[PDB]
Amino acid sequence: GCHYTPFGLICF
Repeated sequence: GCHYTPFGLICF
């Protein structure tokens, strides 16, 4: 469950 963010990909 990761998401592509403008600051950096994050997973939780």
